[PDB]
Amino acid sequence: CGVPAIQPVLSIVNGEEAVPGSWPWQVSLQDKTGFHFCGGSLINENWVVTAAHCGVTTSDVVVAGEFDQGSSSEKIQKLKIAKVFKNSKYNSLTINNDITLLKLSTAASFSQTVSAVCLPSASDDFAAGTTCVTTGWGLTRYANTPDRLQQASLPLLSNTNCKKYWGTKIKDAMICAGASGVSSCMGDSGGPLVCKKNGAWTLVGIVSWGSSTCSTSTPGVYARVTALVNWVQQTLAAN
Amino acid sequence: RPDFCLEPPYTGPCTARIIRYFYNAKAGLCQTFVYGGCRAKRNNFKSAEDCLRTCGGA
Repeated sequence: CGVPAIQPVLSIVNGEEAVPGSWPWQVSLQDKTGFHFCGGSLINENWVVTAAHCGVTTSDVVVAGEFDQGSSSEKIQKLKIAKVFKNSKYNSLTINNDITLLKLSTAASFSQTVSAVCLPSASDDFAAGTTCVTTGWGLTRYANTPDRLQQASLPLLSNTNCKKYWGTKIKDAMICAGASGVSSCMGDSGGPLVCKKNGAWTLVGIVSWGSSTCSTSTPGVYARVTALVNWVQQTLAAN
Repeated sequence: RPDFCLEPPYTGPCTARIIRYFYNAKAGLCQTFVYGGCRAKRNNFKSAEDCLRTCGGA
């Protein structure tokens, strides 16, 4: 996990087009018509982690190995969802514990463009200032979504610095990043916020919420995976 | 009809891209809009039918 067969090249509003297939765990969650409503991350061949507010159901599909959503010829894997596991602690009012697991009906066939992201340990500590990356097909301007997968490098923010803007809206299962010239936007939710851990890309956050206008000078808020990974492991083990 | 039917559509702070319906009093019809996935206001419906049954004619 966490090691793309195709290395990404770095240097979402104000992000950049990603090297095709360089973020193999990135999936697109679509309805039966092919409409993209959220992103997600493969954690193994049978499970996808996304945001609880995406409201995924078994009628939706997981699309893996995609880069250009405007390309009908592009080879991808449309995977059906067997069961949805929304974290029972998801708070629809505060948006805390914004995570949901998707168990696929048929396993995904891993390859050069389809693989898993690593999960962190509940005790992992990713320092503020650490440069991480978020990816997705969300709006690039706050409009229709970009056809090609986008990426952006951004720093993790300390809770103290995040709260300087969002105050008490920042809860324990949330981690902030951004306010650095880039911003996740409509369509990016459920997608990954990854940082390297011993050289391997590890899921530190899940695109959750932020500025109502996707402002690039405001902190983006993500579901803090370290605070939710035990729930993830327990769910996989029991299913 | 409820006054919430006269409120403009509210996307919210979350970043999903979910299609929902809202009643547009100016046109007299329910139209689609992009909902972010959280903190929906009441003029937000999962189907045009639900929307028209609740806000039609406001």
